[PDB]
Amino acid sequence: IETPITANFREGLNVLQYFISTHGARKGLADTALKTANSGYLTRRLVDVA
Amino acid sequence: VPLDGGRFATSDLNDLYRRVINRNNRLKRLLDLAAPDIIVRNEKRMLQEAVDALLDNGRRGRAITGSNKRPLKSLADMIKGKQGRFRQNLLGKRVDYSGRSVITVGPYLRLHQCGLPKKMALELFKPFIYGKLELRGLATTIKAAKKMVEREEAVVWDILDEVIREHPVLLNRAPTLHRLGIQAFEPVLIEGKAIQLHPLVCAAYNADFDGDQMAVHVPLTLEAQLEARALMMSTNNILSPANGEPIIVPS
Amino acid sequence: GITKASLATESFISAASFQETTRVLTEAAVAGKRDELRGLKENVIVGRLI
Amino acid sequence: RVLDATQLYLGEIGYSPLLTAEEEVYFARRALRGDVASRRRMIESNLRLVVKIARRYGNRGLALLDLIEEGNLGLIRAVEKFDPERGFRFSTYATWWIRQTIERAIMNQTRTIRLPIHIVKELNVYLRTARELSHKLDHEPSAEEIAEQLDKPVDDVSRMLRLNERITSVDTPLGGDSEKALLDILADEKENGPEDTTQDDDMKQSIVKWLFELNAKQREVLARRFGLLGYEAATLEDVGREIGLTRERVRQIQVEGLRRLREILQTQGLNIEALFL
Amino acid sequence: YSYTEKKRIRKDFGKRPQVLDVPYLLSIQLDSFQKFIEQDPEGQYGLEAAFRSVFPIQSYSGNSELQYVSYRLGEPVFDVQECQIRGVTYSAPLRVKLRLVIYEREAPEGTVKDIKEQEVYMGEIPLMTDNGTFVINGTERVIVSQLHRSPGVFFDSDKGKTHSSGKVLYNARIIPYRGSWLDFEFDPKDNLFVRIDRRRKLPATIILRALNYTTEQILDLFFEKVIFEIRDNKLQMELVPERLRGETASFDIEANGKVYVEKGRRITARHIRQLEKDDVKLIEVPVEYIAGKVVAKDYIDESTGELICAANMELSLDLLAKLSQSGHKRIETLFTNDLDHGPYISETLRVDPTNDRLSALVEIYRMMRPGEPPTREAAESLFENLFFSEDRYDLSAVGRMKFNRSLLREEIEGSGILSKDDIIDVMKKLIDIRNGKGEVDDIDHLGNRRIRSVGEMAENQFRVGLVRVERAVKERLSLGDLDTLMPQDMINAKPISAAVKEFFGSSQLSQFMDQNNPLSEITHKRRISALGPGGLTRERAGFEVRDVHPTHYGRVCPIETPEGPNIGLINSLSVYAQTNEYGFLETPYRKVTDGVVTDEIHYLSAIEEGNYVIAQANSNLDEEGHFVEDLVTCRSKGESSLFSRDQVDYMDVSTQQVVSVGASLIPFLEHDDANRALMGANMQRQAVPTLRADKPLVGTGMERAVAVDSGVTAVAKRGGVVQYVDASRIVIKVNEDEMYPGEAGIDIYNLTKYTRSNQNTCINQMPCVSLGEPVERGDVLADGPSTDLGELALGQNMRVAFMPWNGYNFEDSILVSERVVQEDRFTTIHIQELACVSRDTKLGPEEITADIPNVGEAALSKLDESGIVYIGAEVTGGDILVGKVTPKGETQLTPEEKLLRAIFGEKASDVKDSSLRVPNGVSGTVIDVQVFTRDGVEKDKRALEIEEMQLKQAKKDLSEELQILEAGLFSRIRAVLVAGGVEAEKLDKLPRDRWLELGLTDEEKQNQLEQLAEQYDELKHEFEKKLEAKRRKITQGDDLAPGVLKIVKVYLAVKRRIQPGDKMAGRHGNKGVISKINPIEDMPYDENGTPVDIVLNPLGVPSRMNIGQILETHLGMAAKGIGDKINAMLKQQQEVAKLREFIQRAYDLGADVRQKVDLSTFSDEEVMRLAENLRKGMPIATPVFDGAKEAEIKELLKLGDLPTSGQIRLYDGRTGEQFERPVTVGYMYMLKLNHLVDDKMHARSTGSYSLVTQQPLGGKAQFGGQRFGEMEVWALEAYGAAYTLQEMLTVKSDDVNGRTKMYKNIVDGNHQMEPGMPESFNVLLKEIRSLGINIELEDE
DNA sequence: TCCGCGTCAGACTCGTAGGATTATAGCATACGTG
DNA sequence: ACGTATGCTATAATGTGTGCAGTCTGACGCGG
Ligand SMILES: [Mg+2]
Repeated sequence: IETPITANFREGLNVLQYFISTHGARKGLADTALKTANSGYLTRRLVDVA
Repeated sequence: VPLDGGRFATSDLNDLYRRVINRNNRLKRLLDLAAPDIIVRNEKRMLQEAVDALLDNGRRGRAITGSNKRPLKSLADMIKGKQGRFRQNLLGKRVDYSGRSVITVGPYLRLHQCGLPKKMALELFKPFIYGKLELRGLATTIKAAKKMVEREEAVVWDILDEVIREHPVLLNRAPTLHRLGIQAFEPVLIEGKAIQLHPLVCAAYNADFDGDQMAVHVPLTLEAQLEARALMMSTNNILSPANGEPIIVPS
Repeated sequence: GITKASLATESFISAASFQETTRVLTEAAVAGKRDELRGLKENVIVGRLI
Repeated sequence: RVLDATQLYLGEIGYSPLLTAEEEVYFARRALRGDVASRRRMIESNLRLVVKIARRYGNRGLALLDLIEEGNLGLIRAVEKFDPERGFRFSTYATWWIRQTIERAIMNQTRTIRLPIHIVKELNVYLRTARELSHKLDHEPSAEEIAEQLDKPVDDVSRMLRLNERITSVDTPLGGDSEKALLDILADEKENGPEDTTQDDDMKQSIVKWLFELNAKQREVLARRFGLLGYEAATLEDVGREIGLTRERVRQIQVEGLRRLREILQTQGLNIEALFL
Repeated sequence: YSYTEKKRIRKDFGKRPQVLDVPYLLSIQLDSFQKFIEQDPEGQYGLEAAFRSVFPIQSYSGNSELQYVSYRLGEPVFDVQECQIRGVTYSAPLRVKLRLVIYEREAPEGTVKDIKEQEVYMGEIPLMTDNGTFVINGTERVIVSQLHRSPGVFFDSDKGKTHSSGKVLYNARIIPYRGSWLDFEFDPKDNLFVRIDRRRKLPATIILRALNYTTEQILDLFFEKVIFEIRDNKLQMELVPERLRGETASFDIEANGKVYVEKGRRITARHIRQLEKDDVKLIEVPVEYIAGKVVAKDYIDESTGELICAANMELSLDLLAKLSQSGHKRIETLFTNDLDHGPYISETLRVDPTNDRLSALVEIYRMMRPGEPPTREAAESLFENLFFSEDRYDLSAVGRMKFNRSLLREEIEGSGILSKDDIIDVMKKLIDIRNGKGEVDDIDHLGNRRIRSVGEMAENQFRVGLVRVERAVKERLSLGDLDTLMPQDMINAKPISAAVKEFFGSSQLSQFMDQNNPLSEITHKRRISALGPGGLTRERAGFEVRDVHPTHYGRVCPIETPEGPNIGLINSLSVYAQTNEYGFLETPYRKVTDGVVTDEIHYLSAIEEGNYVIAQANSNLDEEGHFVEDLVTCRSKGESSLFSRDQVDYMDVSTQQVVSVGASLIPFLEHDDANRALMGANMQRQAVPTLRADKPLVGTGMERAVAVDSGVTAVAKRGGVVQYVDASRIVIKVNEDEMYPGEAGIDIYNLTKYTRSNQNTCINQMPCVSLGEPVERGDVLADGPSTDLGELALGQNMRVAFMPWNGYNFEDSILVSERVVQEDRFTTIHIQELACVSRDTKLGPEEITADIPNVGEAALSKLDESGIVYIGAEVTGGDILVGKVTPKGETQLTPEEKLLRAIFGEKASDVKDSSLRVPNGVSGTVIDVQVFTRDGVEKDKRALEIEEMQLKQAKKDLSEELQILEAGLFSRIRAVLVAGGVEAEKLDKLPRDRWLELGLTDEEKQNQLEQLAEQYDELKHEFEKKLEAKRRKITQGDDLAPGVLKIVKVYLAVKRRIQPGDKMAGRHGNKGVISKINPIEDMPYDENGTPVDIVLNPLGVPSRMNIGQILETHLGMAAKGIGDKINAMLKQQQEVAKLREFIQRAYDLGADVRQKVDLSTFSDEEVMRLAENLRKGMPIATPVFDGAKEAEIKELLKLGDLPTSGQIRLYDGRTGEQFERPVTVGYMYMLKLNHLVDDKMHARSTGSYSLVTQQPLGGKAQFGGQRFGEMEVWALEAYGAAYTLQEMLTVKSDDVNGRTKMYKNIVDGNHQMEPGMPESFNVLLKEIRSLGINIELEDE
């Protein structure tokens, strides 16, 4: 986004500043669940050969 | 096998078997009649469809769906992949002398110690109570020792407390990433349904006291008691195998 | 590659325990191969000493 | 081209005779007197009729390919026993056979637990009576409500409904989510775990020591009777086969062994303690 | 302001006056199912639609037919009360009128031959409560609204199917409501293809040929025309100046008089206006230019009659000369352009191997039914059946609407079937996008994600019932006799009943209501999912779906979704969000008229949101006028920037519309990271209601709205005075203005008393009103399990202090005082339901008597003679609740048992044992027991004692109904009689049974006395049949499963206390396990002495970035500071005027406080009942984003004579010496999550074993050992610990020899390894042998 | 032998929750065991 | 005798279809 978030957590986010924070928040936590399987599957792959 | 509810239950193999036998016997019947070949052809195609569906259902064509519109589990399926015998019922096993529970902090414990609930360790060390009981002469037989434990009488706590001393227990946290995902400690009986874990080794498990559960396992054999104290004890496991660096570090 | 190096070991038990289990067994059946057990997966399966 | 077993057969019937009234009679007259080729034709010809009859008897028990095979066997028994001399058509006579042979073969291979026709035939009338009632009662009929309209037994209706009770496969997922089936829950009946195995082993070993600790002539007519040490569980009168050869003295010695053993259970700390069990 | 509000007012720090008041939160669920049953006369909706759609059904011959007339709902067999208890669906009879009409065959259509007509039952439909729940088999269950791809048309493009080419291949796809799919797609060579059902790929001109389109017509539809005239000798060509645009002059371009562009030169916009103003129409051209151009229409030699050149063939020099001398000096060719008007259909026809219409229907038929030899009718029937039959295909209203507005059409509402026009129009816009104009739609836009609530889904499932009946009707009609066969003999009631119960049970959307909290009920009914049937899958689910889309604004909550693999798909609905009449979502918006922000509101669709520019609610209104500032921060087109005043068209109504219900309850959400905010709103739903409902000191205001709309409380239907207060029920007398003149006017509210929840927790309704209190219409009369004066009370607030404590708050670990445990405030209730089943085994029937073999008098002490435990009897694990005995078969009494049964005698008779005993570990109090018996075998004596109560309690309860209803009915007549014949005591001499005897003069009030007289009799006669229904349903034998004879259901009531292991959290996602319940001696305490309740870790804050909890703490402390001042004045017993000044000074402090509550309006008595509730602490409301800021909180802290900082001087309890420096202390509203340790901990030594794997079972549910998976295994392999693993592969798991052998060795003391080889492997051997593979164990 | 497109293989690890189907006629001798 | 199983009916009828269609990266295996 061309316009970033000016406020902080002490000052309080406005309504959009939170809406904007969501986009990054949900996708960061989506890659906590889904991307772990590729990395956990790597553990499996490595082990069998070694 | 029959359910408690008067219902029965059968595996999908029995169902797939009945498809094979029916069609095979119907072919015997049609070869008795010397039927025209066009029909014999269908019967042979059918027979193959049933056999191929029995060995590996979902492969040649549509897998034969059953009652709940789902596909029948074939033979190959019980040897196939995660859900097969290998990964699920052979390399992976549910195990006796095992319990799990919410963990909480143990800031009083030393490194080689961990809080173990009494009623947990009670059930866990059940055959060790019956054993030390016959030695003292408090139990003449084992169903006598069984009732002694059940009544939870005062003097049974003191025997349980006797066997547990100088006895390590394995503490596992999911998921088991590296070897340090299991470490052994000397159980300390505590009144309460919560396990109490040492803060410094929290790093190895990645165990956050935000509602984590840890599986307990009792090493039965003397070799397992030595292995747990020698290899898997928390004091003998300091540095990470990945990097020659201490994972046991305050935070 | 890892996925391939696991299926290459003379131990077919170690290979089927991994993946491609439908293929491993058929190739091992036709060859008539006998696994004399060296790996860990092999002896953990049978429940013997590692 | 075509690699569906369904469409292949359905192709081959689509290229088969479609017989006229006098044609049917010509072939059929020779078919009874065994023309070989004739019996093959009438059959080949009316496979198309079997398919249209299995189109209405589908989605109920077995697949469409299983109804056609057993429907073909009805057309064959119809050809083994048709009357060409009669002025009535064949398509009419063969339909009675193809509808029967299908219904019968479904009644057998539909249920896992084999249900003979007798129990089944009746079940249907109980179920078809439930239809009538359901529409006018607007309430699915009870075992009683079905019994009151037929004026038949209560347990009959109920026991016939017990055989209708259908199955869940052991390998069926739970909660519409591949997580665990019923086999990963359902316990094993036969084998009770070590605790129950060692119960009997320890209980019996203590008994062996109790017999050796008791009188030698008191545990010789007690364990040999109940079949504890001996090989067969005999009775008071049958212990005479061993060495006792008595009826009164066997009964006094049996009870004398039990009286001294009842004091052995009061002193060890059981008696009323092991009486609850 | 109201009375129930006068008792306790919440100080509101809002500064954005609510123009729109929060709607009923359970709007969707109730309105949706309301449509389904709604018998609309014409505008078919729900069932009425389902019948008109399928019906009328006619035989396969078409001589007889069944026609739908009308349907109806009978009142429920068992009401909610009964249904919840017995355990069968709360459903209503479906009676539909059918009409069997039969025609004459040789005659034309003898319609009037036998018009048979009758009414028929088919299936019982589960009804919806007033809570928006379905009672299925005695479980209030909720059906979640689905979110699916909206039918119509959709343009997509895999931005690189083959990154080999890396070409953006564009594709179109027609998605119907019912029917086959229709896709169009390009390829590396830009050849248009069509793939019905995404099956085979077929050239896209084959479908057009099937719609009867000659090669010529096809070209004429898509491509434009280029005219070529051969005049005398010079070849000439028509030029629209705007054609050789952005191309190169391959030849010398010269006109009537002028050379414009030179060979090999780009024709610019200048050259185009040069030619266009000169009015150029014709240009002479070379013959080498046509070589490459495609001829359009066919050209036969006028002379011979043969095609010189067929349509769509690339011309050459020799073909053109053959055409010039044939006698055609007017040629038509294609306007091909590699840049704009692209030649696709042209190159596609060259691939297209078909010929005419009839041949095009062949390859279409050879695709879908390959192998069957095709005929004229089979090929035609199939294609016509796909997208062109009223039966197979249906776009629906939404389908045709989205389909039309996607093609920028003329119609909103049109035909369910695809017309020829539609298909080609779709191919056209696909080709438009390919050219450059037109944008593809994106699926994540909610304009393409439609919402389908229960009612629409219930409609769909009800159709399949009708479809499955259609089969049985047609086949029975044709061959069956016409006359004899009745219409109900052909109908079946099971296929409809089974197909609907399939939905109300097996479906992923039909799941058990999460009712462990009012917030859980209301947020779970407002759940919306993309999963289950006709949706998506974790296996299939991508990322961009899950991601928050700027359409969500105002419609869906950005922070409300599980953090599990089902993360982005599941989502709660926004606060003020509502469904579009067609299906999409829509959000309220304040219209701006000529700059003036008008109070008129418009719910803008997902589509029209993008159009207008929308100001934010942060923007300031000028108190009826316009935006105070010239520049306003607004948003549109899915982006955000500043705009001028006149440019603003709309504005966000409230500041809470972005978020959901779950999130609207979090105070200071504005100071909380979205990641922790999500977890906080997710755990707030898991908050088990406490023993004593404690109101939240630090709320948002939404509290009351949730508690009331959840339908868990009992709110007043009509205002008036509470005639009677009771723990079980409430009786209210209605005021004259509201009360109807017909009836008596006395409402009855029998409050739900303590009974179970779906999560095994308490459900109570306590009266929140005093005896004889004046109550206004729509006021909360009784509070729920988690509500307090109507406001939501999920958990409890307490004095908290942020600081470490000897590591007892290490990683978010919690240190709670014993004083919290002493007040039993976080102590919870758990109503557990257990059952005892008497079955019919092969050996014989079971019964229920006190006679149980092998038992202590101690066990049968709490039981009665019948064999059921007394009401109020405390029970513990091992004690038997209900005595049961089953038949014992041929039993092999082992020699050691025959001797033991002969010594201690007690020769037990042919009978077994299976009594229902308290599960090992549970202990509570039996609060009630219910007995269900089949209609037959004689009853238990306890079952008769319970019938005694139900009856005699119902006789009393109905006596009380007719009694108080009488008193309210004569109370009216008494007032009517005075009007006219005024006589007080003389009228009240004789009894009240002779009052209908007295009358009045010819008057309206004489007609009133007749109404009340015959209505008194109406209730008097009604009372008997009300008694009949009660009496019968108590005598009625309750229908049970086959095999079952009778059942006894016990209700326990466990009181679990908080303890180490219990998981608690705030509402800012701040999790934690209680590690230690500190002694009151050891708890830190302020200079003044009162101790702290919980000690939290300050490190669970920076990393987390959820500063809302600290603000919750500070305000909570300020709020309490004010309660502590009010508490002191009420203790000191001061004055009404002194409290008035201070409390007025408290309510009015904020900058622009929303509520301006004057206390000069409040009477003295009304002030003191208010202050008495304010003393625990002044409840404060901090709207989600319009909450309080530091200036306001620190100003409130000065009123409370609290520190500005919020940090207090704390002293260590252990010691007494002060801590080295101040610590934040305040009141944080924390919660007790359902994850309690008593429900967690498990232990096993040896127990059950699996059926084939022969390893132990799984879970504490079945008493199973923990799984040691392969990952757990590799850990021991790494250690080197070999036995520890082999021990966990064999003796602890399968090894049947090992497990029992090892057990015996441990009790001997000899912990000795004795392996053999797991059964699960011995299984794998035979399993591979069963697959026809020789797998034997080759020895040494 | 190379290119296109068909099938076929994987997708971290442990804890907990609860529910239900349709229908196969109708009647008379043929085949198996106390 | 009781339970199960086998057997026949005679208007004419003669070729099925059914049901989820945002998975995806990566890897071969048959033709063309
Ligand atoms: Mg955690």
